[PDB]
Amino acid sequence: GPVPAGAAGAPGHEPLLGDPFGAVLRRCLDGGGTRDLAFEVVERDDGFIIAQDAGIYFAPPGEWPPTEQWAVERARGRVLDVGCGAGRHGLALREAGLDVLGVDSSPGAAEVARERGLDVLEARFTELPARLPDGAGPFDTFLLLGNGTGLLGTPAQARETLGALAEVAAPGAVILGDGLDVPVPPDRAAYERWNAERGRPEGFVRIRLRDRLLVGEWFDYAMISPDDLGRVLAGTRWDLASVERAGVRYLATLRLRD
Amino acid sequence: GPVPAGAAGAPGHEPLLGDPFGAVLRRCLDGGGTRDLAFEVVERDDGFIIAQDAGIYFAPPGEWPPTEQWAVERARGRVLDVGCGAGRHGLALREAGLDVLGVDSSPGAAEVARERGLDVLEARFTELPARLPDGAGPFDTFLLLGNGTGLLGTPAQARETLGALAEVAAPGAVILGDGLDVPVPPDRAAYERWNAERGRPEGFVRIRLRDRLLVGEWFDYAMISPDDLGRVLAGTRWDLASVERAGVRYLATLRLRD
Ligand SMILES: Nc1ncnc2c1ncn2[C@@H]1O[C@H](CSCC[C@H](N)C(=O)O)[C@@H](O)[C@H]1O
Ligand SMILES: Nc1ncnc2c1ncn2[C@@H]1O[C@H](CSCC[C@H](N)C(=O)O)[C@@H](O)[C@H]1O
Repeated sequence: GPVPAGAAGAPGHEPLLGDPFGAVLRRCLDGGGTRDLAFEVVERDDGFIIAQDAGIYFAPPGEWPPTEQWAVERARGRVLDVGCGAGRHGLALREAGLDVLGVDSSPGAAEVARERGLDVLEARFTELPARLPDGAGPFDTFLLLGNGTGLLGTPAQARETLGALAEVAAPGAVILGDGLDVPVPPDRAAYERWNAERGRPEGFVRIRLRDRLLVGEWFDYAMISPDDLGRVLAGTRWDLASVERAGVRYLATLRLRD
Repeated sequence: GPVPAGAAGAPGHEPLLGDPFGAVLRRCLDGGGTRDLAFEVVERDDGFIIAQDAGIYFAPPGEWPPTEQWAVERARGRVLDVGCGAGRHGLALREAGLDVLGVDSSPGAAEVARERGLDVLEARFTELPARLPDGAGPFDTFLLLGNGTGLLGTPAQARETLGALAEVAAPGAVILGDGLDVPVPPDRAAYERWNAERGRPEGFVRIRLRDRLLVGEWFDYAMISPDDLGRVLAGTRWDLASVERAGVRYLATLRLRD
């Protein structure tokens, strides 16, 4: 049989909860915001490890997938960049002269985006109505980009997030949310059996970031199909208005119900 | 106070001991052996996480630090590439027409180097005398490159490794071993206190690789100064013949004693 590895860490010498994504983005920006400077490390709750280059968070508009390019060029009115990261999307809108605000729960991400020139509210999405300063919003356009629909989480979390966005939305507001329409890879079969034992929806993973001795919170993450997204929206304040594909990716337009 | 994060994994859904480095190198080679394809993730025994791009293991000679370039161009006779990885150094020697053998304990690394065209013995360094096939060696030149001296480990491990290399060495053989002469960064103070409590030498870390659900063995790793290396060699079959610096890096030439 296969031998489990056993965890790192001991009392006084172990990873601590904090803001590893902010640290990665800060290191990336400090080197010029290009590739081969800093790396995001994601750990799943079974310990599955995968990394990627953090330069993606600083990529200019011409390098974005078409679904993100479409969303940014259509943005109008008061824009909220939901989960802005290093601000690549909202920064493009600010350069174009629009009224843009980012929101992100990572203090370090917020600091990086602000340094690049984007106003950022530090808040969890579900804290938006409580944290939004008077005079900001209501918003005409919400950006949920960078597999943004995957950040919606489980149906319960998605409904609370969408409810929070509607609370700060202007009449007729839209969410421009992109996603991936891909089947679950076959090697995920064992992880999916674990999901079923725990009552968790098919296709979700529970993941966290790690960097140096810092660890982020567990959060739920998925690739949500356009049909899955339609089901999530039933009963919410939001109508699925259209779905636009670019190969594997899609851009969904959600409209606020009157 | 700061809150410890708590480990990932549960019975039946947790990381397993295996060959994560081989998996990373295989993914890198399968994409063309360039950057932005696959990433090495290193975890220290306190849980400290750092990643880097695995493309470095496929870099051509013109991209190597000068200390590695010097070593490879001086290699003569029967060469052993000690800890060959994806084989970048031995491959250059094989292309130049030399008799070269790699040795690596990662089966996947060995497979990658072999596919690129380098003969590789799968063995731990300390297993070289037992595993070396008759007719291979004795070796005139040993390459210990890519902060190779850092792989020597603690003094006890270093002495056993050097003893194993001498066992398969030709008369007058040399080890060409590179290293880093840098002070310990100040943020390592807490980790160094942990070393002292455990009787472990100043400047060492205990680290392992992680990739997907695989975890490598714990191994000891250090940046060994030229003076540290001289102390390690006292009593061994090896004399420190010369030290050549290129900025922060050095190339040490060790000569087999008669
Ligand atoms: N529940 C939540 N509330 C607020 N921010 C969140 C969040 N979940 C994730 N985030 C933030 O959303 C970002 C996701 S990374 C994507 C960033 C950006 N949309 C881009 O495409 O470049 C991270 O910066 C993370 O801190
Ligand atoms: N004790 C040991 N015995 C055999 N191989 C070892 C070893 N410790 C580390 N290695 C191998 O040595 C390699 C270190 S990475 C460096 C590879 C190569 N020298 C280069 O510079 O590109 C890894 O492939 C690892 O599997």
